[PDB]
Amino acid sequence: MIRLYPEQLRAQLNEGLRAAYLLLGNDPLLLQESQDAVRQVAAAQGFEEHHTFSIDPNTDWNAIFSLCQAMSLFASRQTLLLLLPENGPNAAINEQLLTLTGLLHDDLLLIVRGNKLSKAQENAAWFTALANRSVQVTCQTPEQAQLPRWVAARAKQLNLELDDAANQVLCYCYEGNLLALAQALERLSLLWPDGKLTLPRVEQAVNDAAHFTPFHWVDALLMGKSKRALHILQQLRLEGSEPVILLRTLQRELLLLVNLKRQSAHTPLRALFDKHRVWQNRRGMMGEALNRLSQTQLRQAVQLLTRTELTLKQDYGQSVWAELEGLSLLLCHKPLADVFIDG
Amino acid sequence: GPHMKFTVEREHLLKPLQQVSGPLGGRPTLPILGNLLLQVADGTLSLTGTDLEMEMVARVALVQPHEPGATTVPARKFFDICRGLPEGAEIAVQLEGERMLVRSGRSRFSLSTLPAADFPNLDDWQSEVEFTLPQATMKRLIEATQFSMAHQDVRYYLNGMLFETEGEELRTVATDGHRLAVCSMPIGQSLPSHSVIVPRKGVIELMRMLDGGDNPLRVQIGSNNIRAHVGDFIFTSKLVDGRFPDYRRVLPKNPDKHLEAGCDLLKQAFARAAILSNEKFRGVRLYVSENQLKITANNPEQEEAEEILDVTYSGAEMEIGFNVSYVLDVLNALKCENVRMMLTDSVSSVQIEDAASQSAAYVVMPMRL
Amino acid sequence: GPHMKFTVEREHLLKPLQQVSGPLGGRPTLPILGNLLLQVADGTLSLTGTDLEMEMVARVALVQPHEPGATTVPARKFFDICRGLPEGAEIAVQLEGERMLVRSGRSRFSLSTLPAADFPNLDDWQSEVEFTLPQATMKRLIEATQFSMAHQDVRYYLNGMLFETEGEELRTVATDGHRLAVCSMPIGQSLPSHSVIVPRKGVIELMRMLDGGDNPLRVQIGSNNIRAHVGDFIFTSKLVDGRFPDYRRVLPKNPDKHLEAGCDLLKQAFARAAILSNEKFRGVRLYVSENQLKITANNPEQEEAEEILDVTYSGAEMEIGFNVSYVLDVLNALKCENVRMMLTDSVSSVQIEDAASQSAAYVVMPMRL
Amino acid sequence: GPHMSYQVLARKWRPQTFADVVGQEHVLTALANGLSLGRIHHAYLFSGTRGVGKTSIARLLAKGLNCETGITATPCGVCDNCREIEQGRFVDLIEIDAASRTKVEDTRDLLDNVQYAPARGRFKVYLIDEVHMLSRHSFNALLKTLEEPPEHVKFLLATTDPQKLPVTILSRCLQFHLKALDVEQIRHQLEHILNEEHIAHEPRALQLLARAAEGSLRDALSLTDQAIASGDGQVSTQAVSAMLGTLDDDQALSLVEAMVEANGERVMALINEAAARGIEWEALLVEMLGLLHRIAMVQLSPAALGNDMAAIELRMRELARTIPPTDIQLYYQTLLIGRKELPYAPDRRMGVEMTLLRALAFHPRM
Amino acid sequence: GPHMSYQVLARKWRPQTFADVVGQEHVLTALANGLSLGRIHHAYLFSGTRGVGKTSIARLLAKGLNCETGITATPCGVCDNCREIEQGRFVDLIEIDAASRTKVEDTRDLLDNVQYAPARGRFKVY
Amino acid sequence: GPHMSYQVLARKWRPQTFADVVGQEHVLTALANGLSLGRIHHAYLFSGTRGVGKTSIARLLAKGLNCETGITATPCGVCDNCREIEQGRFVDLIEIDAASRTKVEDTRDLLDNVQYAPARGRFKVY
DNA sequence: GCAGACACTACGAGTACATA
DNA sequence: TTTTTTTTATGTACTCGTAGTGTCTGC
Ligand SMILES: Nc1ncnc2c1ncn2[C@@H]1O[C@H](COP(=O)(O)OP(=O)(O)O)[C@@H](O)[C@H]1O
Ligand SMILES: Nc1ncnc2c1ncn2[C@@H]1O[C@H](COP(=O)(O)OP(=O)(O)O)[C@@H](O)[C@H]1O
Ligand SMILES: Nc1ncnc2c1ncn2[C@@H]1O[C@H](COP(=O)(O)OP(=O)(O)O)[C@@H](O)[C@H]1O
Ligand code: BEF
Ligand code: BEF
Ligand code: BEF
Ligand SMILES: [Mg+2]
Ligand SMILES: [Mg+2]
Ligand SMILES: [Mg+2]
Ligand SMILES: [Zn+2]
Ligand SMILES: [Zn+2]
Ligand SMILES: [Zn+2]
Repeated sequence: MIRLYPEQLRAQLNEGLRAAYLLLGNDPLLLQESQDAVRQVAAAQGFEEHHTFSIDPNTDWNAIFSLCQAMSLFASRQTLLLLLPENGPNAAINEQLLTLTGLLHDDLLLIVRGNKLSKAQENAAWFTALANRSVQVTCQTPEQAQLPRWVAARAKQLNLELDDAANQVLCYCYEGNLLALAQALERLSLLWPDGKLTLPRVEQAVNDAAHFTPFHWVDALLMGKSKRALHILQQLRLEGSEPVILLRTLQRELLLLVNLKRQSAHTPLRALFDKHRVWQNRRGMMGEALNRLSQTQLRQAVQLLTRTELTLKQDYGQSVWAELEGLSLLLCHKPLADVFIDG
Repeated sequence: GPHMKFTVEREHLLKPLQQVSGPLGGRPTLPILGNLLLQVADGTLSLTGTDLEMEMVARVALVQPHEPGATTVPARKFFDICRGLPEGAEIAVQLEGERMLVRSGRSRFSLSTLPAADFPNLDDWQSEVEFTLPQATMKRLIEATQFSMAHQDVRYYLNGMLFETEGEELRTVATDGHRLAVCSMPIGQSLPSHSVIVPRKGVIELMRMLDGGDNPLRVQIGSNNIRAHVGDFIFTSKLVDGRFPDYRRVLPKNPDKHLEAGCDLLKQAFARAAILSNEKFRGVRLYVSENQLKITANNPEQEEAEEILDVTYSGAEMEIGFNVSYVLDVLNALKCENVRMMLTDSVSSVQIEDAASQSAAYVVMPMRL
Repeated sequence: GPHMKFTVEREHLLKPLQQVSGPLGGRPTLPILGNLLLQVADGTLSLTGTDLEMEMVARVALVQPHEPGATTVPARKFFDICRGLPEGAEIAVQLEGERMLVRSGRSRFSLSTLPAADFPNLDDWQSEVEFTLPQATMKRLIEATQFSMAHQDVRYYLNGMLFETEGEELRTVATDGHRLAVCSMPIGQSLPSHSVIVPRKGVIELMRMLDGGDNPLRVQIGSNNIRAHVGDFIFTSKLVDGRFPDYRRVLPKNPDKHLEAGCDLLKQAFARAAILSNEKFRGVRLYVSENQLKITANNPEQEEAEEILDVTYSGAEMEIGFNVSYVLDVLNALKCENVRMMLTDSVSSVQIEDAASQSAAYVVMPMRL
Repeated sequence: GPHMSYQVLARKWRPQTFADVVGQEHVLTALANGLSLGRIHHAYLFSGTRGVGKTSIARLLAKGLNCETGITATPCGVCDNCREIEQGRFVDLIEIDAASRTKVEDTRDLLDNVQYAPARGRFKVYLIDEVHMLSRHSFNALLKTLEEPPEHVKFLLATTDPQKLPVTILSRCLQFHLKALDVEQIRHQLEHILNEEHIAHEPRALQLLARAAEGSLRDALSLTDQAIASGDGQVSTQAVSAMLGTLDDDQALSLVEAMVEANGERVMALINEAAARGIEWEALLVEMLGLLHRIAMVQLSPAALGNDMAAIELRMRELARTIPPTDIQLYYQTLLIGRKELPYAPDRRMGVEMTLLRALAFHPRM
Repeated sequence: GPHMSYQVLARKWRPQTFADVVGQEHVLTALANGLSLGRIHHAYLFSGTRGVGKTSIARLLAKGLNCETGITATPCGVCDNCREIEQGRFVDLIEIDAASRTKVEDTRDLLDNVQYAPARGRFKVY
Repeated sequence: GPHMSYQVLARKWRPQTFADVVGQEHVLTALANGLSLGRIHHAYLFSGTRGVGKTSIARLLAKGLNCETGITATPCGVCDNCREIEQGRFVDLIEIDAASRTKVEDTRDLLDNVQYAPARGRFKVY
């Protein structure tokens, strides 16, 4: 059971194909690159027939019968690709993968891709059945701390001169969308054959196609960055994510913040975080959030959140995408909020 | 003015319409693609039906006075108008503005038309090779090979059927990766060796197009299309730039075992085994002895089927499993008194032929079970 | 669960198995609804199929040793197993626990079962009245009114057909709110008027059971259920509860305008005119003039169709718009040569009748005029 | 008939050379350089808002790729292939209205022609328009085709919403996003189009027409034709101004502007117009409340402008700067009370008028 | 008056010509000018509140498009086409009640027959 | 047994003629005037509170509209059409519980079936 | 006969979206 | 570095797989 990064994939690919390759993660670009590299090296090894099946509760399940072990009529080595759903496999998909793994042979190479499996599913019977035979590839989006380094690395891959300001602009505009970043690098290489990249046009050949998640929004709120929080909210509204998931994601952290602020007057935050099982990534963030906010601001935040919840589940109105905005400004570097606007 | 003056007999018109309306189907890629092209010229009417890869043209002679012209008419509507009229009834046709007036006695219909300039026309070409075949020969070539053709495969090579011509021999090859069928027939003419691909719909149209009469069939194969002449019907279809293997290469070059069995009994036994075989996972296993050729199958319902034959054999025992549907199709295509079966290994191919005929050969690839 | 050893011949079962097949398989709504009931009792085999609201059993004579009991056997599997055996081949069945071993010569099949108790049956009852009608007459009754039944209409009444009796006449009425079909035929026996409503599916199995034989169909009319008997075949079904519309109230009150013509000519003309009819409405307009009939059809494609028929008419000219599918179905049912029509007004119901005899009658309600 | 012949401005003036497409310079330059260097991706997916030339630019690409003079950014009109592109009857260009042929049957039938060589062109070019709506199985077939595409086939997908496209197709397609056209470019090309035709025009009227369209060129040209029809053959300022007043929709913004300036006659005229343009009063009052909320929020941080107010930013910035937060809070409270009170009032027009009067009464304007 | 058939005023007094339409001077003038001068656009959308004339004006435009006296801004009542339009039996005025035919299959069917030319009319109106 | 089930007063005492109304005179005068003259309309919408009489008023209107005596302001119970309308089973009076069948499919089927001519009734009342 | 083929039409199920 | 995260009731389309129904073709 090997574990690897995309950068190291060639190292395993030029050594010899394993029984199967699992492409887990959430980056379309990284997963696509890994799958394409595996397919290319398999074709170099003499793999010609490719069949792609999407795992769905209603999809075809002829893949089990597709393992005829009789291709010999033409004798073209087969590669099988499976696309896991957004939430990963279910029980039925579990035994389907069990019976597919049980029929694996040398002539067939299995490529499995999808969203990263949770711990409850990482102990599934089929996944264990792939032990000592499979190479997992970790493809998780680098965060804004690590994203500029990745952008610089890919720019060096294309032999393009990337300026720091251009790197920052591309990181800001295309956060959470690596495929968009690769397309932008290709498009800017096409626009400028000279190879350099500077502000006057990288700020022109770009759009706000960033994709975010509610966790990014909650992190922005905790760090008190109003501009980033509002931009993330706008991007999430444009993407069409349901407001209820935003409400729940912010409610969990806000309730934790209220409890921690209440308990801070008697116990140091260092022990409080450990009691509440706060991860090292978020301990400092929540410490700064607590040090920035007072009880009154948290009470106003929860009042606004309650009003938003009521106006969402009772009046069915569309004003929620406005109210959340105010809640953003309610918790960032001197909110200076109001009462009638929220109360 | 341009008028489609027609005075035809329903018996001279039903069959050509029944032929030209074949390739046409519902939901066309263009509205013009759903209308048959009428073209009256000289003293004959040309009926044209196209799919952007076919042109099916039927020429019908005329006797009554008529005026030249070209237009289009809906396929199903006009065909049913011709069909519904009484036997021996004349059909008169005219064009007024953009309306085709079809009259017969007192019956009158006014169908909607389209301009004839918008109808696509396949480009002119020169024929590379020319064949002359009997109807029965081409019929047997198609019916005994088309069943093994692939269906909607990602590899566009296997979607069609291969014609391989060598000297006085013409053979058809069809495969899907798991089955393969080849059939060779003799011709009275010397012909250059040539391998050509015909698409699935093309071979379907070719099979349905030929009649049961004794009229000779003419074949033309060019650089990138094929044409067939049968009486007053001409069908032209594009080809496929594809790669196919050697039939000898796929079949066991050195066969190891020989079996001779009755076709009907084996068909019945395989069908009976397929009854309890999984409807999706169609497949059985055969175990061979001097007389026992046991066929076994089972379903996820734990219902097992085992059956025994009385087949001549003198070699070693062997267990080979494969899809029941493949052998059922092979036997149904054979239509022979006795069948010979050649086995080499479980992971190797399985050949099937006619015990008194080497004209048609079939090979199936057994699946591990 | 005693052992179940059948020893039967195909020729005595394949027809009863086909008859008992009916509406089995298809859509399995729940498992214990089951496949068949095989019962051995007193040297007879009873084979039962159901639909959770319907039941039918075939009786097969057992001229050989047997073991009484009741169990189940899969419908499609048993039917195809019996069908695929060699003609006249014997069948030997054994029961081991819940497993059926079916043997034919050297062919062996294993089958799964379900307990006979889990099967759902229909509660017994006391029959109300009983008829013994000839098969040909019953077929004439059913075929004259089968087509007019509604297609899953909200008005549940229209989803079936009514059988009623008056002395020596049996009257059958079907309707869907736009068509009416009534047929009265002599019985030979006098029984009180006990109307019954049979659903469409039940009527379908009544049609299937009839074989045009000399054995008269026996029927037991109950309160909320129906039973039928054809030789060794017994059938039963539920009933639609309610009252049908009064056909006498639907039939025209003043059928002053009379028309008579040939069935074949009218059917062919209507078939020709329906080609250009609106595929969503199928409405045609009929103009009746002195000794002349005119049919006009239009469709959204703006195509026009006109047809003229020679007829005998002594009344005044009239325009009436009505469905062409309905009249086509009526003429299809009417198998004689000459057909008469009774008309009253431009928006009045039209009565279709046989010219030879009153026999059966039909009513068509016109479209918007 | 007896009216000579006059086509539609929207369909006419569609560019036939890459130099006739106005705006979207980055996409055109990138395509030109890609065709010059011979670096062509397998699939080009265009995207953007309505009426910015995605289909027109894709058609230009299809014309260029099969030009007999060679693959160039400026295909000639001379080539008979180019002429057949103009007429819409080209064997090697397959235009598929994917909005109509959504089912997998038709898509598979049209994608089974990839095995056939082009008739008279270097590349078999598919122009699948409105790709966003397409059955899932049709997406599977298209993905299977794009995974192993023949070297003589190039795809030209067009859409309005790229989000609905599956990620598996996006990851295989070079995506070109087209910006909403700037107002100045729209006005410039509108001036040139009106001058090329024999239609008189006025500068302020032209500016009004350009501003009315929300950055989409088709909107601008459609409004231009409608104004010409209403303008008695002349694009006059008064006629187009009255037309746009009739088609004016953002009533709530003008209501807020008049209310905050305590202009009773102006707000009465505006509400009369909003009554004549039949609308829902609850929706109008909700829009007013939301606009006031946004104005209150922007004063706290400019970043509250976002993207929705791209065409509204100019007035909202002035309103946020010039008005104290307390007055905005009082107006928001008054309008919220009015909205709560509206259904129980007389016919809702009366209630909206009364709420606006309540809000107006606060200022000392007489 | 003399009509014993007491036709509903909502039906009997539907506008016949552009002179019988009260109000809506904007749309009336626009259509009159765009039909007298020419330049007939290929798609119209009448947006307004209930019972203002969202359909009758469309029928008036349909009458004004394909009239025997040519493209006219004054729909006559003498030729067969205008009277057929008013009676609702006209061949080319395909009145698509989008409420009933709302499924995509019906729209595909409507688009399939678009090229099949008009019968007894300058234009076919959908 | 005259009451096989308890014919509750809310069902037994349903009005059968226009004279049994408890005083909805403002609408009854309009209904009687309309039926007496030729002024008949094709869409009546009775609204108000619960248990006030609008379903009974509608049924009385149908009885008056379909009775074979003629279009009578006072329906006659002797009429066969009235005999069938007061009970169920009338081929013309199609009563649809809108809440029971809210789906657009049922309404579309009803509007497809409305085209057919009525059976033996002056007006097909929905 | 004729039953299979082939069409053709309908129904369930899974999915996406709307309005309240 | 790792997991974290949803409001239903009712209705309306859309599209594909599977089956039920007609009918008719050389079988
Ligand atoms: N970039 C552009 N340059 C010139 N005209 C344009 C442009 N974009 C849109 N148009 C105008 O709009 C009309 C329709 O444009 P089209 O490209 O079909 O838009 P879409 O992206 O929605 O398919 C064109 O005829 C043209 O007049
Ligand atoms: N502008 C108008 N002039 C005259 N009558 C009108 C006008 N608008 C509506 N009506 C009346 O309303 C009836 C139906 O109008 P209609 O045009 O169907 O309105 P809609 O726009 O809702 O379809 C007409 O018969 C007419 O009596
Ligand atoms: N105007 C009335 N005259 C006599 N009885 C009435 C009247 N209105 C209501 N009722 C009584 O109320 C019962 C229900 O009346 P109904 O007409 O169904 O009211 P609704 O308008 O709410 O449907 C009737 O059975 C009758 O007893
Ligand atoms: F043709 Be565009 F997408 F409006
Ligand atoms: F009655 Be209108 F068309 F709304
Ligand atoms: F109870 Be009533 F119909 F309002
Ligand atoms: Mg477009
Ligand atoms: Mg209307
Ligand atoms: Mg009521
Ligand atoms: Zn050129
Ligand atoms: Zn006229
Ligand atoms: Zn009466």
